Amino acid sequence: TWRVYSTGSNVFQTRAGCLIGAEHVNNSYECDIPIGAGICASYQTSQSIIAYTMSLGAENSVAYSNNSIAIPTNFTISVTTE
Amino acid sequence: QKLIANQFNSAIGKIQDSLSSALGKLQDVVNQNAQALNTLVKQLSSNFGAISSVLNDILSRLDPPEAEVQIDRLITGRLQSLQTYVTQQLIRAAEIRASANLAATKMSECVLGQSKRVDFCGKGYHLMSFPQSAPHGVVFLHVTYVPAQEKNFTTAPAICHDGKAHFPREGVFVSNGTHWFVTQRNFYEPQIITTDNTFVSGNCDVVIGIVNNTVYDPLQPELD
Amino acid sequence: ILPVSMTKTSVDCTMYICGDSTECSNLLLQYGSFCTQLNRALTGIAVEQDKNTQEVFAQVKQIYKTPPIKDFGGFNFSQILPDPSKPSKRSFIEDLLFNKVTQKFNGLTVLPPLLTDEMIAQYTSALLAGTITSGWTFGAGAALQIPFAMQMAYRFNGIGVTQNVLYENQKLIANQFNSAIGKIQDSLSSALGKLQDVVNQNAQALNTLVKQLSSNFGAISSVLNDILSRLDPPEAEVQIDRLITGRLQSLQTYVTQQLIRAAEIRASANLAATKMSECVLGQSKRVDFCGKGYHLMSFPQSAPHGVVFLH
Ligand SMILES: *[C@@H]1O[C@H](CO)[C@@H](O)[C@H](O)[C@H]1NC(C)=O
Ligand SMILES: *[C@@H]1O[C@H](CO)[C@@H](O)[C@H](O)[C@H]1NC(C)=O
Ligand SMILES: *[C@@H]1O[C@H](CO)[C@@H](O)[C@H](O)[C@H]1NC(C)=O
Ligand SMILES: *[C@@H]1O[C@H](CO)[C@@H](O)[C@H](O)[C@H]1NC(C)=O
Repeated sequence: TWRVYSTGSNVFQTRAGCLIGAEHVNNSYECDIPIGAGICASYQTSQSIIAYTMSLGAENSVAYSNNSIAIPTNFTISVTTE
Repeated sequence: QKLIANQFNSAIGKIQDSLSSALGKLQDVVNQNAQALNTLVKQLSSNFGAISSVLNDILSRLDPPEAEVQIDRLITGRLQSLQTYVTQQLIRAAEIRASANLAATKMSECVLGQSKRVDFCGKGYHLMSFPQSAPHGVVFLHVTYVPAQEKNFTTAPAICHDGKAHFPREGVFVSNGTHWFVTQRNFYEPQIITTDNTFVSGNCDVVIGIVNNTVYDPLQPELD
Repeated sequence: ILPVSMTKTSVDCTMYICGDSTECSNLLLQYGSFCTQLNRALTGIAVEQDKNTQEVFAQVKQIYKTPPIKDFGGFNFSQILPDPSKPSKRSFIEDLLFNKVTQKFNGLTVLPPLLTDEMIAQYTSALLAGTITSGWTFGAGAALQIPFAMQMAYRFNGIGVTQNVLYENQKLIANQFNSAIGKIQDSLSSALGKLQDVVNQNAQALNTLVKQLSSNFGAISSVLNDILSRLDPPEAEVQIDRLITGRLQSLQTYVTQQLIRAAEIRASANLAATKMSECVLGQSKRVDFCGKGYHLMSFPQSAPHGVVFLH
């Protein structure tokens, strides 16, 4: 049964077992297809299945100080479905 | 009021075209129940180790005494198929019951009220919610206030004036870099610091951060 | 302490019932869909564990960072903030929690969770940094900075005590807080029975499912290679069918009880997710919902398959 995908071309050992046919990249993105143990895969790329460690969100440092406050000067009314 | 009404009317338009573009939670309970019935029906054609899965082709073929042991295998496998289906329906019904209890309390607390429970009635501060009917479900449109366009200010716990520590009644003390004001906390609206938007407690020594601004008194200017 | 997930176990019912035997496999086909319906059920349990974990911890969009200067008005968070010096960027109290809590060849397996413990520690550190630097504001919209003593003064107004009662007592309040955190840290060095019971129940169930392979169910032997070695085919089949029926009933029992456990873990995860929104991203007026006494604030800490709230 199918001798392609036995190949050494794109092979990546993961804690989820052995992944074949996906290009491992040093970048991070939001999870598209979940593989497991922090790894996800996507077509985002002349285009290929990539595999990556997922990003959890944009990193942010709050401008905290013992005498600084931020106050809103406007608002948005928003409507959201559940 | 015009701006708030336009933001609301615009946001309803976004819902309307987003639904015109999903209802995956309502669809997947329909899919699960259809798949379970389709499986229950398909079990009938399996043999369970009998010579066939068709009762008449047992009965028209065998003597009754040998038919009994062939039939008894079909009884057993069918009974087990049915019993499996009913058990999974009981478990899935308990999940729908939990979802209906959530929807019922969500209607009392978000539609018949205004909720202070964070994230219970959508993201941001809850204003109100509207129900819409859906097949085997409900949709809530939650309306919320989201604060926008922050500015930085310097701030202080208290003002020291006449050797007394003054605290804001509702707001916070803020400075634009040269002047001090008191503002409500969720929307910048600076006002003159006075005896009438502050209260006093003790002298200036105990509070960790405290600043020497004046406090105005609106009953001082009168001459008689 | 609340459990949030359970181990993502999975079983190939064909290898469990039959091992290598094609003879057993061709008999098992006579029972129709049962082995497909069982795999569908276990994979349904498994994807729900990642959903449970995501709904508890992934409540923040930004990964908020603490400032480098810990000027929180005398309150000391060092025991709850992450240690940068450890191999895992994990809290002192989270390391302490992760120390307290404690077959494959039969077609049993364990799938890994989607988020690692490193990622769950990242999310809880972001929730800590959000609350400590910005109060409840990061729950409603953008994080707005506020000085920590002024945030605690709002929380006093929230329980119906005037702000001056905080500022006049700030030294005492910070000392009582710092001491109470130290007392938790000592107490945890002594239990996590809520989490350990979920581990024990699942281990007891897998252990039983393995033990049932040794039962003969009235067949000549429980080793189907021994049956198939001693008897010719028409007599081997009636023996193998006794093992097939006993092993099917054993799997069916196991999968039914895993569906029932998953439902109460789902309820516990929905409670934990609610409790994070209402007790961590806000101040709650619901009596006893966020610990006993009037609620000021609370801090999440990760634990193996669970969450700990410091109320
Ligand atoms: C508030 O937001 C609306 C919509 O962007 C804008 O039209 C209005 O001018 C803003 N007002 C202020 C004071 O920024
Ligand atoms: C507040 O001031 C800090 C320091 O200058 C800056 O990093 C931050 O972006 C400012 N925030 C706003 C809302 O202007
Ligand atoms: C602060 O506000 C007062 C309002 O009258 C104004 O006169 C002053 O110029 C403002 N200072 C700055 C730095 O904006
Ligand atoms: C505040 O005012 C009092 C009275 O003039 C003075 O003793 C004190 O040093 C002042 N403190 C500051 C920080 O200006």
